[PDB]
Amino acid sequence: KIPVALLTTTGRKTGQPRVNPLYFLRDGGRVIVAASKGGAEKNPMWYLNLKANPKVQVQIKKEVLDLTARDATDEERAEYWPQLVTMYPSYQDYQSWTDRTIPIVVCEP
Ligand SMILES: C[C@H](OP(=O)(O)OC[C@@H](O)[C@@H](O)[C@@H](O)Cn1c2nc(=O)[nH]c(=O)c-2cc2ccc(O)cc21)C(=O)N[C@@H](CCC(=O)N[C@@H](CCC(=O)O)C(=O)O)C(=O)O
Repeated sequence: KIPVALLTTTGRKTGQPRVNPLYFLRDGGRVIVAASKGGAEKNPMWYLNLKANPKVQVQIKKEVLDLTARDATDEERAEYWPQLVTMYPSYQDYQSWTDRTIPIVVCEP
């Protein structure tokens, strides 16, 4: 239905690789994900991990991409958020129900 990307982050405490499935957009070499965690009030751990260890790896089907993750800028959110919402409308609910602003993470070559 919606394909997932596998995001590997380095544990910001343990240093161990952690892998999580996420929905994604691809734009010009970038992989974009949202740290929505089903509308939970706290950011997911993988987001905390990539804040401490920006080098991540993303696997989409066969491709294994070595990327550097960062938060979307305001202008990027305005471009990507509607695309994410179009793809998976629940994102908009999750954003409504959560106090924190749901991070949009841009992973770049
Ligand atoms: C529960 C925790 O996961 P998390 O990193 O908080 O991520 C929560 C969710 O985002 C994650 O489960 C997503 O995969 C859920 N999820 C999506 N989550 C999203 O946020 N966005 C999505 O688009 C998304 C899509 C999706 C599709 C299918 C599916 O099955 C799940 C999907 C986890 O895996 N904990 C591990 C590892 C935790 C970890 O990374 N530890 C760090 C320390 C972290 C710290 O305490 O600071 C370390 O090793 O050093 C553990 O405790 O054993």
